[PDB]
Amino acid sequence: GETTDGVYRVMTRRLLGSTQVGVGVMQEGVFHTMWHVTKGAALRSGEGRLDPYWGDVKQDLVSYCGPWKLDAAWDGLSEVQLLAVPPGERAKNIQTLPGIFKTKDGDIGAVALDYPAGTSGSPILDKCGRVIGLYGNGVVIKNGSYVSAITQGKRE
Amino acid sequence: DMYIERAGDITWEKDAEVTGNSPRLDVALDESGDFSLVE
Ligand SMILES: O=C(Nc1ccc2c(c1)CNC2)c1cc(Cl)ccc1-n1cncn1
Repeated sequence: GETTDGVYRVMTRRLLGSTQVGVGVMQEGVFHTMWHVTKGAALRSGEGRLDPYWGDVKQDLVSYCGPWKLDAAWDGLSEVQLLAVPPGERAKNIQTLPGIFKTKDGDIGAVALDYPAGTSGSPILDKCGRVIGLYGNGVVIKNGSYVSAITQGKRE
Repeated sequence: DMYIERAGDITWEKDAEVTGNSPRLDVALDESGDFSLVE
């Protein structure tokens, strides 16, 4: 169906009413979201159908119709924008300077903004508008708040 | 069955609400893609 570039809500009619389970990016005919949003299941776009193409539980990412296309990376010092698409609420840009998740395999950027679980898949942007990662996978700090990693795939 | 609805364009917006901190956290990632705090 609709393949126009942009940010999309991932909805389900399985639970009560229509519930937003997450968000995704449409770019170059490929839909990009987090694995925990869809669990790898097929998606619907009006009458059309989107089938999974690539996915990985550890990275927590999945692409639909083609290989992962997003390859921009955070520069390590600049402010980014979370284009948060919350349930029942209008899409909204929130500017922030990300922190750092230090791991045994290297350092990943991290946005410290708290949003409902249905906001998972919302894209993180650089000053050029390029998608540098997706919001939705991270940790719960001592405060009770959520700090998400800047999760980026690999472009083949 | 899950479906998608357009939510808008992907553009950087000048004069956006600047909030959030930049913490440095020690974390581990498991085989199930779940992050955890290491202390
Ligand atoms: O649930 C969330 N994220 C998540 C869920 C399931 C899985 C993963 C990440 C990766 N492996 C499977 C979440 C997402 C957002 Cl945007 C804000 C809070 C959140 N949480 C609250 N408690 C716990 N996560």
